[PDB]
Amino acid sequence: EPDMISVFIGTWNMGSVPPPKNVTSWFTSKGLGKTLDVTIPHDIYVFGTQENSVGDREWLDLLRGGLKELTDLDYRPIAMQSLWNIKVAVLVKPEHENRISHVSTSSVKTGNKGAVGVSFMFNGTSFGFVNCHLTSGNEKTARRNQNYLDILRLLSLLNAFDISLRFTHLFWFGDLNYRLDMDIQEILNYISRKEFEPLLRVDQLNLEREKHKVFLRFSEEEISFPPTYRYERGSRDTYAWHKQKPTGVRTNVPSWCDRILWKSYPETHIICNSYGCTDDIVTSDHSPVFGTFEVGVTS
Ligand SMILES: [Cl-]
Repeated sequence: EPDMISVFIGTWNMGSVPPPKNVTSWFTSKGLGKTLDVTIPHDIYVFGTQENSVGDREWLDLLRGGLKELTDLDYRPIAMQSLWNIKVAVLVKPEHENRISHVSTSSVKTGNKGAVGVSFMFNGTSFGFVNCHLTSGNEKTARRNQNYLDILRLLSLLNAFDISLRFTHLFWFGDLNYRLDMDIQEILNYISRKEFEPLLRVDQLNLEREKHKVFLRFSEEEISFPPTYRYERGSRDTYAWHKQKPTGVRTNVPSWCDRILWKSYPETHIICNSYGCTDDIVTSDHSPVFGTFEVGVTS
């Protein structure tokens, strides 16, 4: 009977290391951006991650018990898919168990990079969740754009007919790994002034969307939080933008690598309540990103 449902899409690049004891902020959209700083539990939790070194059943344990400590409800996993260290998981309120149908998972390798995806039906309405890791490196904007198109065609979630038209609501999140077309100096000035707008005019992802090359007719909430990459581990005061190392020196300008985009159909409405990132979770050089939405469901 529920006309509306709240969905949580969380994306985090764990950075080849396990998570910490506490990850409440992430779950509850606490931190910076369009944030939620009662704590009422979401109808569905959907977790995407990119360099998650925790085992697949181990990892899903943490999610289940992290939600139990928070909500006091046994969220039950509907589906889960892994592709090396790229992993996604879809959990749901016990009561909503017998509304999920036609659940499907799939993966696509574009080494080590690609997409992991789940789709399913909630009553009448259909959903799609793609989680991905794309080609890294400031100048590799063409290869990412390829990655998208390959994931858009090759992902198996009516399948041998269309692509990003299959689902009522398609969310697409993860480490899209798109950078800023700017020199470190300005980037850092604009970050210290908390003036992200001039940097977003120049963000690669936005530039390719604006050139109608990738993510056609996709929507994204307006970013008002600092670039999620690349931090120094152990705090969030310091971008790790030019460390020297025996494995080479790497010149990474801070970027909004981590993103949540969606595409719905008309007359089927969906508002976005939260879209931000943490500031307390400091085990990875990425900061985890969250996004919460209210979504229309029918019989
Ligand atoms: Cl890499």
